[PDB]
Amino acid sequence: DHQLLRYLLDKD
Amino acid sequence: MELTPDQQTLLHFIMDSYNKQRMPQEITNKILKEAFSAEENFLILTEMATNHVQVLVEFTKKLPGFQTLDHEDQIALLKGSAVEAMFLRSAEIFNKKLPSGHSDLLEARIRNSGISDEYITPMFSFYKSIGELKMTQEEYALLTAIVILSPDRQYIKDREAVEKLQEPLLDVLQKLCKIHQPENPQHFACLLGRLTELRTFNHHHAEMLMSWRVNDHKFTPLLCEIWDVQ
Ligand SMILES: O=C(O)c1ccc(OC[C@H](C2CCCCC2)n2c(-c3ccc(Cl)cc3)nc3cc(F)c(F)cc32)c(F)c1
Repeated sequence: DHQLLRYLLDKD
Repeated sequence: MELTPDQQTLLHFIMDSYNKQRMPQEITNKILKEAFSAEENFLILTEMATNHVQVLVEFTKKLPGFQTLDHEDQIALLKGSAVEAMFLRSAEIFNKKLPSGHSDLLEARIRNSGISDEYITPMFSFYKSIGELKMTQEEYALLTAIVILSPDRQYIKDREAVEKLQEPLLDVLQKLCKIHQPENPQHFACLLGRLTELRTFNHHHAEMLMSWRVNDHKFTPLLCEIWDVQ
């Protein structure tokens, strides 16, 4: 469910 | 006619963001240095593809207005463009001028990398068609940003929001096409047409990885999410 992409988008 | 100060600001900002990538020389030097097995090339591919996605997310986050978009739409844009952006960057790398005989060796090395016969010819046809446009670095950067900010991507809830962000990039690209190629008034239309040709790579991108001539197809969790492989 694009968990890593979501994390990369929402970080910093 | 000429770029306005705001457009010049936009262009240098996109260029600076785009230049945070691996230098083409680094990639081609590695492939030209020595021949590797299909197994070694598969791992080289998954490493390079994982790094490309990571760099692409940082480039995308810097695109003006991207972080103002709906969060689900942000995911839809990144997921919808990641593969196309990698093939556009591969085309740029393939068409970078090298010493005599090197591009032929580079093509021969990729042709024998382990990739299936069915996918070889269409891939090089796309790289060679991109190459005929003789695109500048600024055209590649703007075209990548335009691919990412595609409003007609699947699952996008708010098209207009994406249209508004893509529009100034298209305006800068059109002006640059008129400046870099005043002799060819079709240059801009040709660039946009190549984007439609890029979309046919999504249809079989998972298969290009799964059909690699190796016994085991190990992928990173990030690549599994972006390329739709297990
Ligand atoms: O800038 C980046 O981040 C970046 C990331 C990945 C890349 O693709 C690497 C693979 C090779 C991997 C090792 C074995 C040979 C192919 N590759 C491809 C390619 C073939 C198949 C698939 Cl499925 C995807 C990409 N087309 C190429 C054309 C080039 F000029 C070139 F130098 C390498 C190329 C890349 F070019 C650039």
